Amino acid sequence: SQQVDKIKASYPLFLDQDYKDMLAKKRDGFEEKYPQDKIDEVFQWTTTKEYQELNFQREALTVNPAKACQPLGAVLCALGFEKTMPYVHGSQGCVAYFRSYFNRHFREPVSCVSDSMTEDAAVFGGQQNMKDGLQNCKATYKPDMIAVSTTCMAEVIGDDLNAFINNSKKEGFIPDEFPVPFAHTPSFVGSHVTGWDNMFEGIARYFTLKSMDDKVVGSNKKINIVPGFETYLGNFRVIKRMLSEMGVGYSLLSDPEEVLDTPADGQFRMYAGGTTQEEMKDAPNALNTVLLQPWHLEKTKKFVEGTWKHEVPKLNIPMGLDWTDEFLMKVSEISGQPIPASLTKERGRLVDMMTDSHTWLHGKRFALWGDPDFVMGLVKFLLELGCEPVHILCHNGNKRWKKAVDAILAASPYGKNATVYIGKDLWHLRSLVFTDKPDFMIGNSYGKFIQRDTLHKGKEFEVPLIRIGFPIFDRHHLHRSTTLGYEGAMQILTTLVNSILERLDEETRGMQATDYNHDLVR
Amino acid sequence: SQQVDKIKASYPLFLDQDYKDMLAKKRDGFEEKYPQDKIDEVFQWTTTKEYQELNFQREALTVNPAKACQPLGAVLCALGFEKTMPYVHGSQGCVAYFRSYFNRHFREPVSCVSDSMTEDAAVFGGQQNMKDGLQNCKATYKPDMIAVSTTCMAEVIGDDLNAFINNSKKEGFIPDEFPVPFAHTPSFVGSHVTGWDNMFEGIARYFTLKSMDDKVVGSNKKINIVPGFETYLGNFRVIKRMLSEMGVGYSLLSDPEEVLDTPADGQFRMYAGGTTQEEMKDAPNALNTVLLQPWHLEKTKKFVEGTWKHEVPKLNIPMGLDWTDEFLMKVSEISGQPIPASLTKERGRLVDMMTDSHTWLHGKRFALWGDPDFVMGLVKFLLELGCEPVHILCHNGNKRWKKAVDAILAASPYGKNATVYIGKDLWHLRSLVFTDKPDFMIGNSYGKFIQRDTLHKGKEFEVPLIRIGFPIFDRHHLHRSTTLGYEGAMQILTTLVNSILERLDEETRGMQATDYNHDLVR
Amino acid sequence: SREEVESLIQEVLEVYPEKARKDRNKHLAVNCIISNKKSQPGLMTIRGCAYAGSKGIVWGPIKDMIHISHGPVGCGQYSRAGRRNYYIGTTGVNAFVTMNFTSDFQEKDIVFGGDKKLAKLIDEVETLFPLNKGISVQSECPIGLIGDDIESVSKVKGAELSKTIVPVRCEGFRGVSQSLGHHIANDAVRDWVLGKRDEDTTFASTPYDVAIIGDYNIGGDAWSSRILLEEMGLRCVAQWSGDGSISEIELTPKVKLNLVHCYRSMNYISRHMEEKYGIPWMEYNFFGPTKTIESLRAIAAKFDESIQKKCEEVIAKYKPEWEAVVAKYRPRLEGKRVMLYIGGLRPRHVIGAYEDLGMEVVGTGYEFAHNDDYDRTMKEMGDSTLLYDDVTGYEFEEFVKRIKPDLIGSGIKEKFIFQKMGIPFREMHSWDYSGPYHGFDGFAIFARDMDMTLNNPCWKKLQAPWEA
Amino acid sequence: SREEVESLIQEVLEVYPEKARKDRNKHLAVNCIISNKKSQPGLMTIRGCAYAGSKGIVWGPIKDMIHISHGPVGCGQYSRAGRRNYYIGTTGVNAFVTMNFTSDFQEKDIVFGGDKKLAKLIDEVETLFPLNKGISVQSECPIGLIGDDIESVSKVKGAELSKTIVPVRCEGFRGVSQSLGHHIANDAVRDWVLGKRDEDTTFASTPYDVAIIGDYNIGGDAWSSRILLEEMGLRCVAQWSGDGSISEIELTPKVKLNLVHCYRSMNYISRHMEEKYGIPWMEYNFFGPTKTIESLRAIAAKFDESIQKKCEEVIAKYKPEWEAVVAKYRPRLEGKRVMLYIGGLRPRHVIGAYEDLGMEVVGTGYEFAHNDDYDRTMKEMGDSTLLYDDVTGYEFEEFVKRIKPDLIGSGIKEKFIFQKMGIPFREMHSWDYSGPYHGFDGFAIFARDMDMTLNNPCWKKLQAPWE
Ligand code: CLF
Ligand code: CLF
Ligand SMILES: [Ca+2]
Ligand SMILES: [Ca+2]
Repeated sequence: SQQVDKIKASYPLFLDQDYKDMLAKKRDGFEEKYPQDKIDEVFQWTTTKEYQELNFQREALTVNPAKACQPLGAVLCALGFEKTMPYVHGSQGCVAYFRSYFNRHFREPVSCVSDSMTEDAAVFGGQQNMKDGLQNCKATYKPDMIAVSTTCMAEVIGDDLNAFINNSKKEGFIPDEFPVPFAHTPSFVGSHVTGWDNMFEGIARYFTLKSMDDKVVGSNKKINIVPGFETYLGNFRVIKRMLSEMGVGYSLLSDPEEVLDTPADGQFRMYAGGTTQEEMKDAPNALNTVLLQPWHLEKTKKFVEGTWKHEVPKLNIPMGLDWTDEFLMKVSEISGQPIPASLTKERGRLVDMMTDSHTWLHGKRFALWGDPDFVMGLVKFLLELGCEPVHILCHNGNKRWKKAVDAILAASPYGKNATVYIGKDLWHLRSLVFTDKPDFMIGNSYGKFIQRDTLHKGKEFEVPLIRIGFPIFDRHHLHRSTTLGYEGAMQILTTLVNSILERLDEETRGMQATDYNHDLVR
Repeated sequence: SQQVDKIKASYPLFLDQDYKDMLAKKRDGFEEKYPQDKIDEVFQWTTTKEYQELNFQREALTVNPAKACQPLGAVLCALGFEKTMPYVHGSQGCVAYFRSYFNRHFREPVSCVSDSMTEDAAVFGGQQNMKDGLQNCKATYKPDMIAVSTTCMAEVIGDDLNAFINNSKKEGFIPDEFPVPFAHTPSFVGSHVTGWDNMFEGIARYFTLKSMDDKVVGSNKKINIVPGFETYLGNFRVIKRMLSEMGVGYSLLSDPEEVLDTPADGQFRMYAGGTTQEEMKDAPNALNTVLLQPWHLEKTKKFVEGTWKHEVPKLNIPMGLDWTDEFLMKVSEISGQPIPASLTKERGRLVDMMTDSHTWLHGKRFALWGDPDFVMGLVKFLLELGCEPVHILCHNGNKRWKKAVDAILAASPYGKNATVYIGKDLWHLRSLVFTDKPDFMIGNSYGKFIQRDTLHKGKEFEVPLIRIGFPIFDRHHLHRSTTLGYEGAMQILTTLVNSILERLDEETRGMQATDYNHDLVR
Repeated sequence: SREEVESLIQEVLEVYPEKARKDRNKHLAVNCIISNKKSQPGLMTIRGCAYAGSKGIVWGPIKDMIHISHGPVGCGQYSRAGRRNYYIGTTGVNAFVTMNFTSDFQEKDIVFGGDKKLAKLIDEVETLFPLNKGISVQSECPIGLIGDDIESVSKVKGAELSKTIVPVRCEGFRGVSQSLGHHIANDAVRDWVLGKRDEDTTFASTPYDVAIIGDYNIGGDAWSSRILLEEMGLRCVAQWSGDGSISEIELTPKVKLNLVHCYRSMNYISRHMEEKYGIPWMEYNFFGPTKTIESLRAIAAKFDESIQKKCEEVIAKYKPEWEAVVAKYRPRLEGKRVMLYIGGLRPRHVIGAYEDLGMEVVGTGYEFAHNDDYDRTMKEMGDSTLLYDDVTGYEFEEFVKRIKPDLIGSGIKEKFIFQKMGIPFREMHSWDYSGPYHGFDGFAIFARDMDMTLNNPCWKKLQAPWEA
Repeated sequence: SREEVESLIQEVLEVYPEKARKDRNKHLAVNCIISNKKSQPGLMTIRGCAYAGSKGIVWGPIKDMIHISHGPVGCGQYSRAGRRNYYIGTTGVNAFVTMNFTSDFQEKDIVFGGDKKLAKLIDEVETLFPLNKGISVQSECPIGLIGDDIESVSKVKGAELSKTIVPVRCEGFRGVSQSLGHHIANDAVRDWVLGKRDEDTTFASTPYDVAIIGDYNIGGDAWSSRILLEEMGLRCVAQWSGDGSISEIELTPKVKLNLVHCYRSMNYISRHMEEKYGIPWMEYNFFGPTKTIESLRAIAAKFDESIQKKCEEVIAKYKPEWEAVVAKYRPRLEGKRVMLYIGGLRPRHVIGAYEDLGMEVVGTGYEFAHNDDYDRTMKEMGDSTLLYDDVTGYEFEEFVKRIKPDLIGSGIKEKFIFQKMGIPFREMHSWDYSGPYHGFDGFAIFARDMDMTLNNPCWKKLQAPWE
């Protein structure tokens, strides 16, 4: 039933007695469900160190992965270019999912096409799909550039993207001088970040490989910035902000911040802003190229070093205090611009915040996950705050990266109880937060199911989630946030400390029981 | 007892059995405490309509006020001027409290002096205190200006501030050209916001009253901006940023954003930034003067209109969508600058956020409180979001203000269940959140004790606190936030919707009970 | 106007090259239309794949089985908890719906085959999730392409472990959309699950046994339907698929009538059960009061006097509740015009609920519907209204620009486009994280949702006051 | 040092005009000093007022009474829940400590007077807070200047309602600091509360009855102390006034020994009880193991062999706990130099706890101490350390700049100044929202707090690597 003046949605509707009785009847009658006692027993077993040993012995089954597939990153990379249409050569189901995934994270349109390869193309190839696909897309959506990637179907059957695109130009489907960069992006190799790297390099090749004769390193007097797979608008924004403050001439290569943040003003803008083709053509004339996320930009690094002849600086992701200083000092050296008083002050306000909040942060224990660069930056900043990154999980991380993070943990007393996990997933992480319980989790929305499990064991065992990363689907507009630079450090500082203080307030809100510690001033 | 490896603070230390027994014996043996049954009975009674009727009949007793006293505002106002020491003529206990109150909110140093008027000054006046006070402060702390306000002691004994300062200069205790603006700021008249107004007008008068024959309106081509009592750093910063984007020349009169946010870099800075003396002298040459918070800047308006001959625009506080538009369009009218593409875009990104989040915001019921201008701006924006401001409370509000807000409510179907309260405090509001339960409270930290009370009645009756306003003592760095402009609106929106979703997640985190509605995507 | 809509159609198609133009013209119409054909390359389809249809829609909701996304990491991750097929259970112990189980194919698996890995991951599933009552293995694109034999593994491991293991060859290159996945998924249930209790005679039947076929419990829809049927005196033995157990599926052959809500997704198994077990099936509609009442009476007519009396008692019970909803909301939405684009059922099935609030559906269309669906839609839609099968992003935007509806009801890939254009939008897949919309209790939520969005204050604020 | 210190003092004093220079000179000393004198105007004293002392410190913690901030809205608001005097109760029903009750004086009250308003507000309190066990009226600045008689109102209304109503003339203009507020508040308890059960002999006394006088239970400090005394065999009848009830206070004259922690704030009522009731009192110190152990043995010595043996059992019990604390933390804090500025007790009292971690207090000082406090401080501080009474904001910064301490322990008004200077700071009033610091269980918390701040990574990062 419903009272018209207080309509109940699913929750709390189905807590009503008649629904409760109905659902008990359904269960008892037809579900043949294990007794609750047996369910409790198995749940409790899933929280044990015994279960964890079995859990970590897994070599075939993956449960609740902390990664996505290559063409996801290729699309996001492709969106960062001016009036560019990402185009995934292969089956169409992939593109429905890619768009939907980003839709839900950014709460924006995400424009991307497929050439809809079917069963019959498997036996004979997707050449015709390419010809017609490219022609249709250019005519219908009017992009200035089409950036091509692949699904696993197309990769397994072994379609030569280069020839296919060339034959499309040869046969008049698209004009010969219409830019169509490509990249093979197999979803069974690496992860979504790998597709970003592959797509970017493919676009870098397209616009510069054949034109290197007339290029002088440093002639345009700019610095190229490659952001990598990046889902916070504030991060693109802060880098540009800090470089402009320094009076540093720059070129951000792959900038989707405009397309992923168009105004709702009565018209849909398919394309907006982005890195121009002219910027990519001129890029080799830069002083140098800086990779903001070097651990998934290996291929791009080799091309930039090998072809453009830029001596790419060895810089960590600009996250936290030390690595932002390093970033700014390196930029200063390359550009010959001094770090302005404004950025010096901002650094000091970050340090001021760190001294104000250090007592609540000190020794606090975290389980965290995400992509390699994001995770090591968070780990580094956590150490700088005097926090202990107890469980560091990176499903798409490698042996060399793990080495780099273990070294960072080694350089701090706050890394003594920390373990770095590569190749593991959030079901592994579930075990760790039961058996070696931290104070909080820092991760994406899939973590909400881990907090739910911990609460079920008991309130004293509940490990609250702190939502930083990708994807965040169950909160609104967190994609506008910043995690890079002093600004980003400040935002993380604030989230971390206030997460701790909200938790304390909950635990001390009991009248006459625990509210003796329910301080007005903290 | 303690385990040295896991030290316990008060919480949870005193939950140990030996402490729990100790406290039980203390109670039973010596406290002569009312039986728990009687306590529960009286508590339940305090949640009723009957108690509320009694509660609202109060004439003499105030309980948990939502306001502070005049000189607090005068200090904050004085803190906004370049190298100026706020100085409160009267008893010293006041200054200890003013500083501490702001210390706790901004987590910064707050410099302020007293002339330590004692028992004997009640009989013979605070004249000598002023003479020695000014000379001591001038020498010891080396300000370029001293802004004088009063405590209630000094007001009751009727010390003539004007003469006392004139004599201090006459007798040579301070140089006659040393700026010593003053204001009478009686704590028993109005509230802290009134002291801000009084102090500002006093400083305006000081630099301008006897210099007007020289002045020509509009000759410096700037627009004066008076912020009012303002405890969010981002509000000062957003107004300057927006005006800079428009290419509008302006003077922010009282700008404490630098002093309340100095970097931690090895040295303490007592003074930083602020409105210059010469900005204040030159203020009459402005095109016009815009009062950001007009409902507590009445005295100032009369002076700027009466002496400076400015036609102060009738503008609401620039909070929410409509009033930020009206503010910008009025600024464009006065300055002759068009509203730039950047602000137009930012407006549409706010609207875009409103469209993405409207389904969770629709029909949500809020109890809220604070200062007059802040409450009405919040009320306005809530209605723009489709939210219902059910309980609106301004302890330091007036009849004319209430009429204004009642009219705003009436011009919207979302104000239909709203009631505005003036002269009422948080103990009144406590009753209202029991008898006419909203979904959330928006308010300052004192509100946590109301949430604690509601939870004690039951989880189903708990009314969570959303912390917006002054003072916020139990969270860190929220003073850096913004509530004005599109930026501030976007920050409020995000806070509101995620507070709703966080509460929904809490309510749906019950394994096999309510977690059917524990959606990954919301 | 028919003439106006027809000229809208030519104009829009003038952007395409010849190939695409001629094809798309056949998939657009004014009520005569083709469907269930290949999508034209590069035109930004809204369509998913056979995997989305089998795993995402039919199999995924089944709560006490574990469903293996067999292949690379993408598909299983992007589909993880995307559809709100609600269920009661203890996730990770005896229920598994929101989790993502996958073989996470690497290059060694593509080159050597993933058959030994699947066998190993089944052992790992059994060790770590003992209370699972079955496994399904949902093939992603590469499984068939590399020549794997998931049937043998299921046969072997299933016999080894005495457990139901279901191979589903729902690879994403198969078919033209999610629709073939439904069929494959239906056939997989038939072959590996539905006949398990054919020799079993112990189930205590009644004359009023019934099954809800093709209700996936989106936001609790199936629970809001179930409650009415059981108040009418019927016993719902099974819900296929929302909040569904494997044992319920196995008990379904014992029922007296299959109540089909989603025809497109579940008509195949419904045919089979009539052929094999003699069980009759009937389509019904529980969107809004008019269709719910019509449906309750049609269903009750298939039984006896006593059920039909209870039918009228239920209808009389809820009469004041839905009438109070319409009195409140119909005046808020009367005359407003809706455009819809959804999958295979709701483009026609939700029309009556709109009309019950005085709203007009001026356009509708399906992603993956067959001609038998369009036949069914002709009857429900008005004269001269716009029909579009497998609409392109470009077309859909262009149609809305001209038609200028008051409300649009589609999916997540459409939502943020039309919100920027200033047209209220409601997600008609996920119910915009609201619902249920089924039954009498659903209509109340539906009405409240259409009103909150259509009449929201935000929509009058798109144009800047200095932009005029 | 020495000598450098006197050079430091004269250099700092040279900024002042001569009146202040001559006065401030008297309040700075090398371990000779005056105190409890009025503050020089305009020098930014850290001192509060008599109201802060009476309401904020002595009366406010009393949990089952309602305390009225009588006057305008400020004092009551700024002092709401600022001090962490912990208690167990149901706030708003039978306990009221964190709440702000006020007469919210308007100008009509200034002109006409507030006595008719006070009477009406007392009635309103009774109706809305029935379970209150008594009322105090804490006068703010205007009450005495205005010529109000809160005494008459208290007597009349108290007699009418059969309620204890305590008038307290603690106006901020009185005295020179929080200190006179204590005195006024002690005499208030004496005149209106403490003698109520003089005649009542129904309370069954034991030879081991005791009272904790002047522990305000900051972060649970008093509970950390009570547990040890009661383990030792004693019965703590009263806690003045942390987690204190009115009946506890009324029971106090039945005890055998008054255990005074805070001498400054509670020596007056303690001396009264020795005069009137013959109850001996003794100062003790529960900061750190050395001082707590010393204190337990001194207290046990006042009783008999059985209490003295239980003392040694308590000491034996906690020995491995505090020894593990020092083993862990002393090496992390050994040799580090501390400067202190607090109110009237802790500038000397916490020195032992610091020394138990191998830390040196190189300077200390009081806001509002008397000469008898400095007499007691002289002993506890080493030769040539810096003493400062009622220190100015200017002096304190200058002393720290020259002396360069590793840790500063002061209040909220000092905290953020020295953090910006890059010196680790610990709030030694509020315990920086941590604690308790009293007893053996307090020392563990103290130690980990000093360590976490002094050795925090943030202190290495004050200077940018490019300047
Ligand atoms: S049409 Fe479908 S969703 Fe696509 S694979 Fe393909 S079965 Fe799947 Fe999978 S991981 Fe990705 S999204 Fe694929 S390219 Fe592979
Ligand atoms: S020295 Fe003290 S704290 Fe001051 S009044 Fe005065 S009794 Fe109080 Fe009160 S409201 Fe303010 S702070 Fe006063 S000027 Fe009045
Ligand atoms: Ca958006
Ligand atoms: Ca600070």
